[PDB]
Amino acid sequence: MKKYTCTVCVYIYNPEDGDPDNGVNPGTDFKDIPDDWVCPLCAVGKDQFEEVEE
Ligand SMILES: [Fe+3]
Repeated sequence: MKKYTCTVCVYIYNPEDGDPDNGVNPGTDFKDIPDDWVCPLCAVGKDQFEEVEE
């Protein structure tokens, strides 16, 4: 699983942490996050994220 970075703020989604306060368990792939999830810092949608290539 890849990290996905917000394109408009510094937030980085890390699958290992998930986003449990917003319902996303640890170990959740970015593609499986619910469609209405948003960036916890700037509130934009998943369509504004990019894969962090390795
Ligand atoms: Fe953001």
